[PDB]
Amino acid sequence: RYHESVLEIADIFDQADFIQTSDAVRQLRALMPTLSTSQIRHAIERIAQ
Amino acid sequence: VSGLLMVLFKVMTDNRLVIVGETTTPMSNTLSTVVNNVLRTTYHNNVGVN
Amino acid sequence: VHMTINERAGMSKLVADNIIASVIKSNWVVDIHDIEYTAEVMTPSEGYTQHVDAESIMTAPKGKLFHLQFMDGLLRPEPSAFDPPASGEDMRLIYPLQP
Amino acid sequence: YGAAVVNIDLNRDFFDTATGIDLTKGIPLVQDLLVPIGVTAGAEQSAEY
Repeated sequence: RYHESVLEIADIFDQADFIQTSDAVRQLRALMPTLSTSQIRHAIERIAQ
Repeated sequence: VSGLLMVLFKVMTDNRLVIVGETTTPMSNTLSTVVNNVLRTTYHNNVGVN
Repeated sequence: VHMTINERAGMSKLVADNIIASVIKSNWVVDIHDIEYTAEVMTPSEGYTQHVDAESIMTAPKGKLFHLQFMDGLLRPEPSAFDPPASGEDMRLIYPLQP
Repeated sequence: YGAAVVNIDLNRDFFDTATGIDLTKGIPLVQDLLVPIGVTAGAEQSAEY
């Protein structure tokens, strides 16, 4: 019965101050190519300017 | 024979520490799948022949 | 052969000139996958401005989104009643494979 | 009367070229973010999406 992979979403908790971003950020991480480190600073540096 | 002695002598010297010369971090987007499977993260702009 | 490419990477010419030959003369339905592009449906009245070609849709790079543009062509009135027929009109080589 | 297609997308103005936002094609395309590393950029990149 081929398992099926989805997204949990941290609604198990039921919080306020804990639980901030939704699963949208997820799909967003999934789109971007794996960064290295200078590359994270490069992308971050570009945003600073 | 003296040739072997010299190619052995250069190996007894040498010396030669290595520093990281040139970095290239590609985009996984930009690489073919195989050349991405071999490649780890960064490479040197002069690769060799293998 | 609903053949589908993936790693349109190594491929060269020869084989790519051959698969285009084969999708024209033998009715194959090849298929790209790693060529993420951006489309813009542009309306009949005018033409297709930016025009590509299979010599170059295989011999194009890998993480580069090229821009193709399909045409709506739902708002283009009819031909006149009294005109000179046609003879062998054209169809169209590439389609998107989503909406 | 006689409009072919009327579609919706990102605003050309809000994300003016000022914030690097450039959707001249239809996608928010940035040029200063996840830039390459030890090499020049690709006249055009997806990653640019």
